[PDB]
Amino acid sequence: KPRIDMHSHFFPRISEQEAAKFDANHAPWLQVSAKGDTGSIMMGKNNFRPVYQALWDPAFRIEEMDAQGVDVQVTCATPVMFGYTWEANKAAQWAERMNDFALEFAAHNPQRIKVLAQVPLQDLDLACKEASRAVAAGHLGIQIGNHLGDKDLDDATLEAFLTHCANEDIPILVHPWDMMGGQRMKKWMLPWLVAMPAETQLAILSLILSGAFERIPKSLKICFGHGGGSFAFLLGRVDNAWRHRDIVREDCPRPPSEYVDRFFVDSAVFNPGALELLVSVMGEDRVMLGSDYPFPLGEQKIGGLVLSSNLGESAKDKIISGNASKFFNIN
Amino acid sequence: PRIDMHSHFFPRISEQEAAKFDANHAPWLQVSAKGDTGSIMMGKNNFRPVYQALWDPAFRIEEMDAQGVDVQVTCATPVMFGYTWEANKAAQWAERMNDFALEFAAHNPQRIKVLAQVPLQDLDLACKEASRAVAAGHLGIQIGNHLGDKDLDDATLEAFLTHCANEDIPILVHPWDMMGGQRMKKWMLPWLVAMPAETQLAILSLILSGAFERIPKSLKICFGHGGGSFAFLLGRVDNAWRHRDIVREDCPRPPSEYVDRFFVDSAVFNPGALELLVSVMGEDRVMLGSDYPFPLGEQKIGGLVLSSNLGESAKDKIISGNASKFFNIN
Ligand SMILES: [Mg+2]
Ligand SMILES: [Zn+2]
Ligand SMILES: [Zn+2]
Repeated sequence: KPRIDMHSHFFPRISEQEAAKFDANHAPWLQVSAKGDTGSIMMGKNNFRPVYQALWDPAFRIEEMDAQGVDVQVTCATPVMFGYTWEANKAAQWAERMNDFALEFAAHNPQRIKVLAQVPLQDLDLACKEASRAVAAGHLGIQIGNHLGDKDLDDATLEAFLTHCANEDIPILVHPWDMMGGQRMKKWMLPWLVAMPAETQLAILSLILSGAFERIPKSLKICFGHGGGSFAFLLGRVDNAWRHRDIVREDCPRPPSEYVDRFFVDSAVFNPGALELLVSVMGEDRVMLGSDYPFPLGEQKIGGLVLSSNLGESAKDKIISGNASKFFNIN
Repeated sequence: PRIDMHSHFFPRISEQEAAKFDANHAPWLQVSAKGDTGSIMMGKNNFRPVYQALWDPAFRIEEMDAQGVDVQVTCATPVMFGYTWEANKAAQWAERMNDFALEFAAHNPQRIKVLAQVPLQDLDLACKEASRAVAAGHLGIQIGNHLGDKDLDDATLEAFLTHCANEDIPILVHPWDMMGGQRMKKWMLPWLVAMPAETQLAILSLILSGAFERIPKSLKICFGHGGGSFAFLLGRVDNAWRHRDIVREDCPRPPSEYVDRFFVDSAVFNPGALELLVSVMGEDRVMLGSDYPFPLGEQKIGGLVLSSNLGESAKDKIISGNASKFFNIN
């Protein structure tokens, strides 16, 4: 009965010089302060994001896990590490390096720290090879971004990657990233508050409405980050549109709500009513506790929203433990 | 009583009538030899397959009688906005459309109420048309949060909302659909994803910019389709405000405290969604709207609210009471 957090991130000890070998403007690296408790993710000479010790230091992290009552945490790259816009070979070299960094991090305590891998998703052949390599080496699955520029999950290359993972029993977590919106959505974290949930909804609907679930093997274990975005709340609208418009129906033979048995979401939705609605839509077997640890807005009491919800005790148990045990094959 | 405050009409134009505005930018109705179908036209190409309830108020009252709908507030189909055109030519278009709206309502003004469109690309002309249309019988204004290509949040929009608040002019907001850029090409994805996100963005932009601090409390503003995803995603917005400096810069209160400054319609297509919407907004701030007579408008008007587990007073407020106060309907 381990308490499992399946949505969290790490960042490796990459120096500026190391990152420069790949891309001096675009490869992220880690700057750590003198006292060593805080740092920043850097991109070239630019500060990308201020971070703290739990992000890079697994010993420090275990202490916080202890204080949170988290037994096992599944962790994966900070999305800035993805490098989906890079030349494909360079991106594959980068992924292998990051994925090796991830295993080194988990090596501190592999019973309590699990890792998922990144892949050079812009090149289907290399992405499949890295997925298989990383898993064989000890990763429990892969984390990918939810789109590749104007390519959403219905794109043939992304469907093909998902099918490879299905065929090799490799679980996937889909994380929103590279948020839509252009220029008008800059201030007050609007990309995070508006664009991110729409990104995740768009990913899920792209799979459903394109008929991708009719082609991708049922074996696929796939989870959408941050509660599935706005998906669960806007599902009624989707069903209504499918019922009454032929162009919504053309590639999708069953009502869209029926395909919730083909994917999972994490529980990171911040509000009790929102979580209750999410569970009623997805089912108790399909929502996994995930916190977004250690980022500033990743719920400071891990599992606290779930435990303080109205959900049944067995639902709470599945969400906190059972579902992720099965999803990631954590014994 | 039963008031449906979200519905659309289209006037009976002609090609030549609209052609003197624009040949391939100005919309018009084409009803062929078999006058029970019709379609909205732009140039000579079909913009949208249309129904005989969109034009023809006699046809509307019968359908309104067939559903338990006593009073319906109706307004421009988004196609007729004309925000892309020259500000003076769009001002002339708005008037004709707003006149068409009144002659539509004139069929039974006690049962058909209308809201007006404005040349929002020009602040002065929009404020002037809002006042003119309201004095002529319109009960308020429907705006899009766009200019057929707009940067979303500006002093322009705020200034227009202030003019309307001061003159007791209620506002209904319809969202832009272009957030997805070159994505969302299929399966009505802009309607299913970009639009609810846009509505959320419109609301949050007012909140996070400190608009509701400068806008008189007298403003009656309503957002379409439940406020999009706003109510569901508010928990994350509150959490972000609570823990991040930049989110608090121009907004002194938690964003969820500003729910009493706007209304939403009830068009969320799902029991659980409605229950959450009413929990967030309050029973006084949700109004029944159907999006009639569009194919994606709700089937049994009021059905979702009428079959809910909400209280009797709450149900009465949503179906009739709130709209009566918002629009000043007897
Ligand atoms: Mg494409
Ligand atoms: Zn995350
Ligand atoms: Zn509408």
